Amino acid sequence: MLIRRLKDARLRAGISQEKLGVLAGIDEASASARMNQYEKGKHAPDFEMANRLAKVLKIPVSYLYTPEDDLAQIILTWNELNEQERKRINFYIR
Amino acid sequence: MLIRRLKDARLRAGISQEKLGVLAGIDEASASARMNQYEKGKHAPDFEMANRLAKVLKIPVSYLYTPEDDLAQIILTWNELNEQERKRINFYIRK
DNA sequence: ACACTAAGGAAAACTTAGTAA
DNA sequence: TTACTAAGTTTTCCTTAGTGT
Repeated sequence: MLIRRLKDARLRAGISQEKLGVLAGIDEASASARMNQYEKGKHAPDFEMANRLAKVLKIPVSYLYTPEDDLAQIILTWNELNEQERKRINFYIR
Repeated sequence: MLIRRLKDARLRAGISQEKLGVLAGIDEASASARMNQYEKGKHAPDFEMANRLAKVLKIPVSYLYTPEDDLAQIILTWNELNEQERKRINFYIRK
């Protein structure tokens, strides 16, 4: 998991490390420590946990695993598109 | 990491589990077991390893962590596009 | 409040060994 | 060959407890 992506999206959601952990299912007495290790690169959440985090952060989970800033923005933008716009991007390269 | 993405990409690259592991720097005696566990969901590789797999598999790594099939397809296509065509999509992905 | 950290106990991965398909 | 697993160690994470910012 990329810590730049966690941080950025968390800031954009405008919440603390701890409240992110709490909203994602981590006990209040571990949330702050755990989310900080995640965000400072000390440990990695498992994939289940990153899914909960992403839901909480309102992003597609794969955004947290995308090193390419351009592809990352495409994923981000694709997240707010409707099936109309999403399909028209589908055949857009086809 | 999503086991189906790993499997589908490994089969599209046309190599076996063991060979993929060896090309990712896993000792040849650990590779078969280790890649099999990854692809059956017994165990999950770390992101550093996932990056090495993607490189072998000639894919963007985040493909392996995309549950949405339509986003995953978008990722693969973007993958194959050259630098110039990336501008075109980028321009459209804006505002 | 919020961010951050070492240290231990707990959990999950890696290596080994070997069996089918 | 290629796919796959149980076991025990290694490695990593999760919890605690608490400092700094």
